Amino acid sequence: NSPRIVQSNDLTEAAYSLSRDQKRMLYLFVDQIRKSHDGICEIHVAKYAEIFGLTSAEASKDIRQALKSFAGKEVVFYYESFPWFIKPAHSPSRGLYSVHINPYLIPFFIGRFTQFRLSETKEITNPYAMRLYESLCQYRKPDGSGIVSLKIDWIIERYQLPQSYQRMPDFRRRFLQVCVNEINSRTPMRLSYIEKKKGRQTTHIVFSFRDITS
DNA sequence: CCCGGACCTGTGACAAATTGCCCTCAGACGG
DNA sequence: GGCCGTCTGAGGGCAATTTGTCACAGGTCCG
Ligand SMILES: Cn1cc(NC(=O)c2cc(NC(=O)CNC(=N)N)cn2C)cc1C(=O)NCCC(=N)N
Ligand SMILES: [Mg+2]
Ligand SMILES: [Mg+2]
Ligand SMILES: [Mg+2]
Ligand SMILES: [Mg+2]
Ligand SMILES: [Mg+2]
Repeated sequence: NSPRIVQSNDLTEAAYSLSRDQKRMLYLFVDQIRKSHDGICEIHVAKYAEIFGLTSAEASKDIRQALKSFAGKEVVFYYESFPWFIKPAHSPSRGLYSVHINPYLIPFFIGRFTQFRLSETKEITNPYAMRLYESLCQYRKPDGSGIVSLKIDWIIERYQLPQSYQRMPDFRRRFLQVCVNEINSRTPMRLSYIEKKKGRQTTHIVFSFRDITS
């Protein structure tokens, strides 16, 4: 069926802040690179629109604004920091974009690895829920189930959650609860969780999941 | 004992940003 | 050959929802 994205666990666990539309482009770049050094990639408006069910106009809007917002963004591997792009994007032909990814990032893309089909994620809206759905895939078994314990401090550092989510009731209300409900509504995964406490503080969240093909 | 204080939880308000939509008009191409 | 009819996509916008922030109500234990 649809394209199988694979990526090193190091990218899954990196520190960065990207919007939904930017994460969408990033999945296709990883796809192009892996099918091969170069680092020069390309995107056609009319193809983006068909994959994610957008019109050409709104696709054009999404590519263009995503693209100018990469400037100044950095990626951290735990630590080491890199820029995503080393030259501005540019369009040689109408309906075509050309981009220059940092060639030092190549080895981090292809390595202890993570994998999922693109149709699983293309309806998620909140970028933090994409981050969470990836980090769960890293632990999945062939049959489609898994269980993992993530530390709350590590979630805040790695997903670069905004500062007010250090108050636990806001963390619950605006990130944890909402994102477990997108995954349950928009992917083929069925997800549950429970809180681990130490004294008054909640320190970890323990996730279990299965696949709805069983 | 009960105080003020340092922790924790949940909800009500308001501000800022993102969503899918809508309209204009010229570029690229072929009949 | 060259104009025009169509398919694209590069611009300009919108209101309704969602995300980020902080005040206040209401629980416990410490000294
Ligand atoms: C379905 N839908 C989702 C939204 N909004 C969102 O999904 C949305 C809004 C935001 N906002 C933010 O990031 C907030 N950030 C911030 N205040 N600092 C993030 N997302 C993912 C709006 C509507 C919608 O249908 N709007 C159009 C309604 C209409 N005018 N007919
Ligand atoms: Mg959009
Ligand atoms: Mg009293
Ligand atoms: Mg008093
Ligand atoms: Mg009351
Ligand atoms: Mg009180």
